[PDB]
Amino acid sequence: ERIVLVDNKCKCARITSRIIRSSEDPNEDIVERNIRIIVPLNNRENISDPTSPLRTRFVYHLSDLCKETCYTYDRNKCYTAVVPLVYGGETKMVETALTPDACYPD
Amino acid sequence: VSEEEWNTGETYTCVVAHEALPNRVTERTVDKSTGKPTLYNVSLVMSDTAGTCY
Amino acid sequence: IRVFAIPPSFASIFLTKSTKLTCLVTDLTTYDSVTISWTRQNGEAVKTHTNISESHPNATFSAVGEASICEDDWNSGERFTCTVTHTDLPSPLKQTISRPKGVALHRPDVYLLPPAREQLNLRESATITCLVTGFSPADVFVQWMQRGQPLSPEKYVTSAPMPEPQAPGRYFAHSILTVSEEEWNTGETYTCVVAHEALPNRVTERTVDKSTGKPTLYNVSLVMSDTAGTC
Ligand SMILES: *[C@@H]1O[C@H](CO)[C@@H](O[C@@H]2O[C@H](CO)[C@@H](O)[C@H](O)[C@H]2NC(C)=O)[C@H](O)[C@H]1NC(C)=O
Ligand SMILES: *[C@@H]1O[C@H](CO)[C@@H](O)[C@H](O)[C@H]1NC(C)=O
Ligand SMILES: *[C@@H]1O[C@H](CO)[C@@H](O)[C@H](O)[C@H]1NC(C)=O
Ligand SMILES: *[C@@H]1O[C@H](CO)[C@@H](O)[C@H](O)[C@H]1NC(C)=O
Ligand SMILES: *[C@@H]1O[C@H](CO)[C@@H](O)[C@H](O)[C@H]1NC(C)=O
Repeated sequence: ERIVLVDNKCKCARITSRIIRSSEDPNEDIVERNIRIIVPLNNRENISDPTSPLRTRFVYHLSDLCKETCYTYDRNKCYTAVVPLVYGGETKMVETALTPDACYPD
Repeated sequence: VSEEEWNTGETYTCVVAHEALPNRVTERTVDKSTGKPTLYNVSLVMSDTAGTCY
Repeated sequence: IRVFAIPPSFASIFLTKSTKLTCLVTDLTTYDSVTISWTRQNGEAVKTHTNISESHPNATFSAVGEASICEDDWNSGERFTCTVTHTDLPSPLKQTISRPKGVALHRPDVYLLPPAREQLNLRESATITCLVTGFSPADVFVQWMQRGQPLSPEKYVTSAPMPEPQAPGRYFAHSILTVSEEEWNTGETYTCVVAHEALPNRVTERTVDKSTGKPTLYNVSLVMSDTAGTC
């Protein structure tokens, strides 16, 4: 019976405007919008940049996500950044894997 | 429309037709799910599990 | 007069995009009589010693072998033998090195731990340990960074892989970096990288600062606006 209005994965939100029938008598049925949000509490400010500050503030204006300052890594998407590496004095760029679990070659 | 028909979840669209439109026609819909809500049990979970959504 | 054949470290395989074999002999008199040929499993020898570097502070002889071989050829399991004909050695010896057969591939889960609260209370130094757990093959490569600036190789010291008690196939590695507690108290981010085969693109990184390593306080300012937001 749930109608999942929004499932934005950056600003994790699961607004479900599920209708609930009231008791045995209809015509007073209640409508409820369950904004289930999972604040990460640990993700960095610029989530793709690990060296950025920590998120001490989480704005969830529901108007924007109904229709970006990304917070939570999406399952399918891979967030990564280049890293410097030194082995014998050579500084070689290479891509990283900030979410290795979902970033296997597929 | 009937009272009991609106009581159930049947959505309607009042497609209008105007000249000054990009697609030349506008469709907007509503239903009981789009109406005034009463209850909001936002769980707003707070977890140290940060990277993965849900 | 000891000569050892060094198996190809994955650091050279990936970052330099080449395979180099070094069968170096040290603590021997200089006669320049070394004839090093990296004979393969087949009769053909891929390459001989090149760029011999005798110059050292101790003035002892030092001949280093080289073998530029295909990475796929390495993965095929072909073995290579280094032979030394120096008169110091009583007889020539061949050092066969082979790519291990049937090694399982498992992701190197990288966990970065902050210095203990008590250690910071010491107000003298703080040690950050990057733990690499559950990886196969045993070979692994770890480096350290701070806000995009790699640290000196001496500042961070890593441990040789040892078997994982619960998973005999897997291994674990241990790398520790030390910094002044003021640097840690500043909140400077420290990032640890792990270069290993099992990873998708062979490199993963994790970072930690004062505010995320078992922090005492969670300062949240959660704000929601336009709760209704019908659409
Ligand atoms: C900081 O956030 C910005 C977006 O707000 C991003 O910066 C760019 O992200 C793209 C995405 O692939 C990269 O190709 C660019 O290289 C990034 N910019 C620069 C200057 O490198 C990114 O999420 C964060 N920036 C960095 C450097 O990680
Ligand atoms: C919302 O209220 C109902 C009772 O009408 C209750 O059963 C439910 O647990 C509440 N939601 C919460 C606590 O998230
Ligand atoms: C919100 O309330 C409904 C009752 O209609 C309940 O079924 C639902 O589980 C509640 N939300 C959560 C997250 O439990
Ligand atoms: C606690 O939170 C409030 C408001 O969110 C803020 O004003 C205050 O500075 C915070 N205190 C600490 C110690 O973070
Ligand atoms: C804590 O959060 C509040 C509200 O965002 C902010 O004003 C304050 O500066 C923060 N303090 C710290 C130490 O992060």
